[PDB]
Amino acid sequence: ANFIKPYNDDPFVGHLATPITSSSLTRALLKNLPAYRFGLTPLLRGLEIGLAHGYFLIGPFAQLGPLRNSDIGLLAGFLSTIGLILILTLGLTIYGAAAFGQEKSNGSELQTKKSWDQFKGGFFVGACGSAGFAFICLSSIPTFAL
Amino acid sequence: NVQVFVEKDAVETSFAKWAQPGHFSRTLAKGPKTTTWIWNLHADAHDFDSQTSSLEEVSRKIFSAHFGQLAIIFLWISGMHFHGAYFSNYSAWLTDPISIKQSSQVVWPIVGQEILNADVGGNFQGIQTTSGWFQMWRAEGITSEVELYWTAIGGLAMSAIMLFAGWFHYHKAAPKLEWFQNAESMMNHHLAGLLGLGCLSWSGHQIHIALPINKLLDAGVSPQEIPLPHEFLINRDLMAQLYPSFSKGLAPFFGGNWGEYSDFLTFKGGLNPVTGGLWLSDIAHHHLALSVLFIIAGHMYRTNWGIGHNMKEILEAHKGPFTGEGHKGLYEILTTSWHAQLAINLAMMGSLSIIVAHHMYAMPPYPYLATDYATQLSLFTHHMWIGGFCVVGGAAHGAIFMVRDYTPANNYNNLLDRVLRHRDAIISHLNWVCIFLGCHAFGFYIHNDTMRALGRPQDMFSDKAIQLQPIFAQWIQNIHLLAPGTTAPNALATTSYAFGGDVIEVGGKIAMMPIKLGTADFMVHHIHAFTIHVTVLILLKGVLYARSSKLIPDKANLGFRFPCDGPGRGGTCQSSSWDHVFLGLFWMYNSISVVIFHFSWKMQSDVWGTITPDGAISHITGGNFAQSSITINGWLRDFLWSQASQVIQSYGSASSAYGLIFLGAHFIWAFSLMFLFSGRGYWQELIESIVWAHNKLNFAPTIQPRALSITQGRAVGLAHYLLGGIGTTWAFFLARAISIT
Amino acid sequence: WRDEVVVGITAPVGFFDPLGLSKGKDDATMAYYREAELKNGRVAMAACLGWYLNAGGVHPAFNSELSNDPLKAMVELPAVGWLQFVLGCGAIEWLGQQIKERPGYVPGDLLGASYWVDNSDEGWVMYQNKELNNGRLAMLAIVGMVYQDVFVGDYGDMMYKQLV
Amino acid sequence: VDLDYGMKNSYVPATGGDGGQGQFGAQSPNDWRVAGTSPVGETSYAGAADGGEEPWFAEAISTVSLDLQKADETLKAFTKDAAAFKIEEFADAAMEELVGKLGYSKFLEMSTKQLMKTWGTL
Amino acid sequence: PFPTFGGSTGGWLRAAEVEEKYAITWTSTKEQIFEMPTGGAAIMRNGENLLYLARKEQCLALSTQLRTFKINDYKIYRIFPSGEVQYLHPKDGVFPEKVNPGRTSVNSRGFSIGKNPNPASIKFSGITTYES
Amino acid sequence: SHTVKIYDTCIGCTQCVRACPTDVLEMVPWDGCKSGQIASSPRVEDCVGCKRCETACPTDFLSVRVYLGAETTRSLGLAY
Ligand code: CLA
Ligand code: CLA
Ligand code: CLA
Ligand code: CLA
Ligand code: CLA
Ligand SMILES: CCCCCCCCCCCCCCCC(=O)OC[C@H](COP(=O)(O)OC[C@@H](O)CO)OC(=O)CCCCCCCCCCCCCCC
Ligand code: KC1
Ligand code: KC1
Ligand SMILES: CC1=C(C/C=C(\C)CCC[C@H](C)CCC[C@H](C)CCCC(C)C)C(=O)c2ccccc2C1=O
Ligand code: SF4
Repeated sequence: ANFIKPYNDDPFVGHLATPITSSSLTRALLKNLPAYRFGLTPLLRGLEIGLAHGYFLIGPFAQLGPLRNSDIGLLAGFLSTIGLILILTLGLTIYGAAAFGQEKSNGSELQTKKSWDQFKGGFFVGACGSAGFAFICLSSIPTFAL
Repeated sequence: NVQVFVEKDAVETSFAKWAQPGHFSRTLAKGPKTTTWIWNLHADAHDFDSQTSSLEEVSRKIFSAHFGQLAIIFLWISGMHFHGAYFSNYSAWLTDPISIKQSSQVVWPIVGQEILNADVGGNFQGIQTTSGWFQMWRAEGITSEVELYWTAIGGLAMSAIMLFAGWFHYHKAAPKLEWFQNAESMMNHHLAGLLGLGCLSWSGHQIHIALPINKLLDAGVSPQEIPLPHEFLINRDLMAQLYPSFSKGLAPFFGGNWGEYSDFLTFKGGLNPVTGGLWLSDIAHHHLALSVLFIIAGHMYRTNWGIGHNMKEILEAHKGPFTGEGHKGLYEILTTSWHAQLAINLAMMGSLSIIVAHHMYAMPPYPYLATDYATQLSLFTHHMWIGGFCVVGGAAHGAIFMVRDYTPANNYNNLLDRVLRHRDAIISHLNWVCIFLGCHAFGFYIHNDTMRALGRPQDMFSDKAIQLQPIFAQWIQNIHLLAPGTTAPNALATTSYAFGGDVIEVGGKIAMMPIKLGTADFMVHHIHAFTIHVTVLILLKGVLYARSSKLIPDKANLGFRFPCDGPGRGGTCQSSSWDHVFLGLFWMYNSISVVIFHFSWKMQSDVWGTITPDGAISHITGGNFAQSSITINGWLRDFLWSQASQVIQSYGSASSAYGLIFLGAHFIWAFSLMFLFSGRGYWQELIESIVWAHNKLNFAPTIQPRALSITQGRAVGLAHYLLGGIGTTWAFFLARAISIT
Repeated sequence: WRDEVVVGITAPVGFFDPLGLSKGKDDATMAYYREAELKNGRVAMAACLGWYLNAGGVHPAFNSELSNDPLKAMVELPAVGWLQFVLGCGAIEWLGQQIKERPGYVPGDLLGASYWVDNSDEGWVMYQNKELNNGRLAMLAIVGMVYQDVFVGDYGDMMYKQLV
Repeated sequence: VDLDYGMKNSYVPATGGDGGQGQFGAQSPNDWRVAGTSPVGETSYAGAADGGEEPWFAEAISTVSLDLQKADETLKAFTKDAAAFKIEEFADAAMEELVGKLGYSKFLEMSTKQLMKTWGTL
Repeated sequence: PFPTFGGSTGGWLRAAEVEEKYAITWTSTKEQIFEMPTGGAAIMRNGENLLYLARKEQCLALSTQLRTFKINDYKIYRIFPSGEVQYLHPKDGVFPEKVNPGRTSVNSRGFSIGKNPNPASIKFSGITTYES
Repeated sequence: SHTVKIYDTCIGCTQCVRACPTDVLEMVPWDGCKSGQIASSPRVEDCVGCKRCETACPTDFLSVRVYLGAETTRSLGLAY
């Protein structure tokens, strides 16, 4: 009858509960993503996120980069992916420095300097390893023929 | 109860107020103290709802002003017919439409300007005109200048009648507001009467007059031997010679055997091979079927006889679980606000003009129009511009509605209320869509320019490289090409050859041929999508943030049109919805400019040209669109620089007016930037020094000179910008197309 | 469960369980039955639409090379496409199980419409009934169409083409 | 409840081109630069609301409210000097007569002679 | 005591939680529709109404609109994240446009605007001409 | 915060106070003019700098002057 209502039953907050923001699908997905999932160490959040991203990042470089038509095109795509991961890791590092300062963190929450450093390291490892795994997978594509 | 309510002798007829400039405005009525007054007088002249708080009076003023506009339009049409009757080579063009250039304007010999009277053929000198008058007149069956003279006389009579009707319905018999609020009856009459009877009567003219005259004219009969139009009415044997089913008469119509009329009511499709235009029998069948449809549509709404629909009921019923009260309140809005109606109607009329431009190029409706490349270009471009302006105006008047006629009490939890309640989501998502479209669509071109400059053609987005094929458009093109036998089995040919098929050749020139779509077409269509989305972003932001925003919470109290709310809050210049119209106008200019450039280059490169009897096709620009239009350098070199040759080399010929107008339009466009880039504080300070010089010689106006207002500075800058840019494209197109036609 | 459920009970037949396959089933079992009825119905509706499109010749993918016969196009599709289809549905199913664990979950309600509306509302029950009945019809229709394509050889319309 | 709580911010007024902290303070004493959203079970900043099973919208949960009693009490506290001035010019018990007879807001709104008129009644 | 409002995307943001928030209360004598400054229409309740807003200017725009309803008892507060409140408007119980005894003039300069000193006369002092 | 100054040419017309969108200004008693009141700006922390007060002021030259200075959240009119 009414699929839109104010978020948190608060008419004056700038948000609405719609199927996009508040469906069971959206809630289950978002609560299960490693950026939000209960119980993960910051390092493991970073690792899972890096694993997810580095795997797909190699594709654009491998298939569309300048050396795509050479026989070392996959290797160049992997190198480009590693360079992109380094750029992103620099972004994460300076972000953490700005957002949290340089004082010793008093807690283990992700939004703290020490936890963010752990998360950034996990992201770097996950992304680089995932790019390497995708390189291996793209080295031999199965046709799936018996 | 639908009734006519009129007040008699509403307003005296007198010249007193003609002597009291600004009488309509309480503030402006006191007379001028500064030159600003003068400008204000013109700005507020037709702003009727600010001149009075009575809706009935606004309605009466609008009705009479509409009659005035109709009188002006009739005067314009009558003038065109008179120039065809006395200053044209129409008679000569009738005998040989292919080699004689249409001309309906002649200039007097003075200061050497007579060079503009081109050697257009037919023992006639004048200006080559591109509005399509000769093609339309030939399609109507007009064969003599005397018929044109009579059409012009009738146009004058109708212009006078409209003017008297406007005076009568303002000063003598002014309808009451209850009369105007008759949406149901107005729709019934305008559908069944205006559109339905108009279509039926035009089909009557086409069946009885235009069809046999054009059949004779195509068959090679001289215009001076074709029977006069009334002979076809008084001689059923004359029609039976041409269309044999006329020997049966109206017996099949009332008997129901309508198939008998298949000889003059056809479904051929394609184009007439002799003329290069649509078959007149198809057009007559089209108008007859449309007349029937409109007459049916005009019985939908209830007026006085119990049966029919109430619009408010229909609107109130359409609501769902996502939309609260849905369409409730819309009927009250559209029967109490002239601005809401004007917003809708301008949006529709502009979109319709754009549609007209497309459909008239691809399915050329008049004989010998398709191979008159100058006329085709000018008609497409003109209707594109008209449509762009009208859609922007619809947006502007939507904003005016939001500021002035929107009431919160009448719009609780309806569609309008909920749109206002998620404006932030709407505008943020549209902003993102605009960035995505702009980055990708224009980055294609930038990538291509960089790759070509670096000597890396194989890395470009192109047909010969990384391809971006518009596969959906191609799929649709194939479907339309296959339609004539299968999904439209009674159609003998395709609706338009642009979708596929043979080349239609008239006088050795190509009328229409399939327009193939590749990577360059993909890129340009996404540029069009980008520009339209940005224009919509600006205008929709102007409508949705017209009343308020996080920056200025009380914008509605500042009005529709105000320069700013001061330099505070970081600066609030151009926060008004009028300023959103101002910026949207620039973006519409950008969009339409790109659309008409795409049309011009694509048609010259891939459609228009010559065709030898053997079959060899030679296009105007040699098919360079595919590889040249994929970079900005290719547009700058192969389109602008190359095709500007005619306009810049026109001095000393009949086209020299185009070179002059090209230059003058550049000048006015650059002149606009003074207004757009500056501010009135500087100019007022300069005027102080100039007023000093006048005072130093004992004279100065009591109407103190003032720099233009902020909003007038913007308006003037934009008006000169549009005039300059559009006029430049106008001169360029006309010189180019007159050369290539 | 029979005195609690209202969705799916509709005109002609009212409550329809002649075989008595619902008597003596616990609430979890009947929730499974409703979730299965809905999932089979939704899959069958999607299958019917896809089959009709393919049979009509509107299958423009792969340069429209695949056969108009859907059961032939099933085998002409490479293995990797089916692997993607199965794994993508599997991921969706995993998320659906996560949704199913949630309290107050209504069997078959992946969207979680219970956050906004319940069966005390007439129109929502009616629209749920429309979904359910069309699902039942589409389950029968997909089985029948598969029969007609396999044993009768014809993969198109055999009911309304004979009219026109 | 302290009245200068707003003024006790970290805004250090510049020596020129700066109106400083006026009647209530130039800015909030709370540092607005806080962390973004946080995983399930964690808080982004000190007083942040626990978004429960939806921490991504945690910032849409309100931890700042104005209950009517606090409103009345801060109304009285912030206008105590204006009421003191009005009794000083009209002239403890008299103020309690006036502010209960007609109201506190009305006592602020009236005039010293008008209150001299309403004090005529008892 | 919230008015009848279905919500919008125009309401307050994280700042209301971490920097400052505003509240306006008022008394209506009937249920009447009004325009939310954040976009859309809300229904006032018979009796006391309370509304939260991101900016003081929004509260004052709403109060200006309330004046057209003949409602003059509105009060405007600022609320900090700790829960401390500041009573903002009308500051002394009397509207600022109506002169009130007990107010002291702030920021007056006892001369016409044309008597401010010359900039070159206060160079390197750190002051401006309008503050000296 | 912006600076708002009142000069002694003020005639106590109360128009700047009514124009102010953020309640920066108020009328206070004063014996310098016929109306017996002068404008005051005790709450410049809430001044956005719109200059509506200056637009409303009838004297020549202005009696209320807004000089823009150090920007804050309040002076920038930010809802975020
Ligand atoms: C903006 C439009 C645009 C596009 C689409 C391209 C595309 C390309 N450029 Mg070009 N280029 C451009 C503008 C563009 N360029 C501009 C403005 C310049 C400067 C003048 C250049 C200068 C340039 C040079 C010098 C070169 C290129 C090259 C390339 C190619 C490789 C690039 C690459 O690997 O990136 C990697 C891409 C990514 C890492 C990510 C792409 C974005 C992802 C796919 C978006 C995914 C979003 C997802 C769908 C959202 C939802 C997902 C889900 C979670 C829900 C590629 C074809 C290279 C080439 O050799 O061309 C053949 C090359 O050497 N470009
Ligand atoms: C539809 C609009 C229209 C337009 C743009 C034109 C344009 C033209 N006509 Mg055509 N014409 C038209 C309709 C039009 N006509 C109609 C309806 C008729 C039938 C009457 C004609 C019959 C006609 C003839 C017979 C001729 C033209 C000619 C011309 C050309 C020269 C005009 C000229 O300079 O006269 C002279 C211009 C003036 C004297 C300017 C006077 C302007 C007045 C004083 C200002 C009016 C302002 C305001 C209304 C008055 C306020 C003050 C007042 C109350 C005192 C020019 C291209 C001539 C031509 O083509 O030569 C080859 C020519 O011979 N026209
Ligand atoms: C400033 C406004 C403006 C100007 C100066 C022009 C100028 C021109 N128009 Mg254009 N036109 C405009 C706006 C304008 N148009 C708009 C907004 C539309 C969209 C409706 C059109 C649609 C249009 C069509 C379909 C045609 C023209 C044609 C022409 C040319 C011949 C003039 C003529 O008398 O034909 C007279 C017009 C006809 C003989 C055909 C009219 C057929 C339409 C469908 C009639 C619609 C009338 C209907 C009652 C309007 C209500 C719409 C409804 C939804 C409510 C001339 C260049 C004609 C042309 O190019 O000839 C070579 C032509 O065929 N125009
Ligand atoms: C059906 C068409 C239509 C109608 C009836 C109206 C009616 C109105 N408009 Mg709207 N509008 C329209 C279309 C329309 N408009 C379109 C298409 C646009 C987009 C451009 C707009 C954008 C718009 C804005 C931004 C505003 C209006 C406003 C108005 C109102 C005041 C009109 C006035 O006093 O101007 C008097 C008329 C003039 C001063 C003439 C101006 C001349 C123009 C600028 C240049 C003409 C160039 C000429 C053709 C070429 C000369 C070349 C030569 C010199 C070489 C009036 C209600 C105003 C308003 O406040 O509404 C309440 C307002 O601010 N309109
Ligand atoms: C050619 C000059 C020019 C350019 C480049 C722009 C660009 C833009 N305008 Mg502006 N505009 C212009 C003229 C221009 N405008 C003029 C003259 C006016 C006065 C009328 C305006 C008034 C105006 C308004 C009212 C609005 C815009 C908006 C926009 C943005 C549209 C969204 C978009 O597509 O972003 C994409 C960016 C581009 C298309 C530019 C280049 C993209 C490159 C080629 C690809 C990506 C490169 C990438 C960033 C890598 C960079 C490498 C670098 C680090 C070295 C875009 C940034 C709108 C907006 O902001 O919407 C969201 C908007 O509402 N403009
Ligand atoms: C291809 C054309 C342009 C496509 C743009 C984006 C493609 C994405 C698909 C969107 C189409 C379906 C929209 C929802 C389906 C739809 O048609 O309406 C479905 C639904 C209608 O709800 P009800 O059944 O309550 O409707 C009762 C009606 O009577 C309305 O009163 O609308 C909504 O749920 C809210 C609509 C906003 C939904 C926003 C979605 C994103 C919109 C994108 C912007 C649109 C651009 C068009 C502007 C003219
Ligand atoms: C009541 C619901 C309904 C469904 C669900 C349905 C489905 C299909 N119809 Mg049928 N159909 C009607 C109704 C329905 N049709 C009606 C009222 C008429 C009279 C106008 C009618 C006539 C024809 C003709 C002449 C053909 C036809 C076909 C298909 C085929 C391709 C679908 C597509 O792609 O559009 C799918 C199975 C074609 C065919 O069988 O090709 C081998 C074909 O040639 N239909
Ligand atoms: C994660 C992002 C993503 C990418 C980047 C991607 C890409 C491609 N998909 Mg996939 N897709 C999903 C996601 C993605 N797909 C998901 C979640 C599902 C389950 C709902 C799914 C289902 C199918 C099916 C049924 C088919 C299919 C195909 C292709 C193929 C087409 C080019 C080609 O292979 O010629 C390209 C590479 C077709 C195919 O592979 O045909 C042999 C095919 O039939 N997909
Ligand atoms: C140039 C310019 C001016 C100065 C231009 C002015 C004042 C226009 C002058 C118009 C004239 C006076 C009217 C037309 C008269 C002819 C130019 C000369 C004829 C003189 C008499 C017959 C009246 C502004 O005032 C302005 C304001 C805001 C933004 C930009 C600008 C801007 O760019
Ligand atoms: S006066 Fe001019 S510069 Fe100043 S805020 Fe207004 S529009 Fe902007």
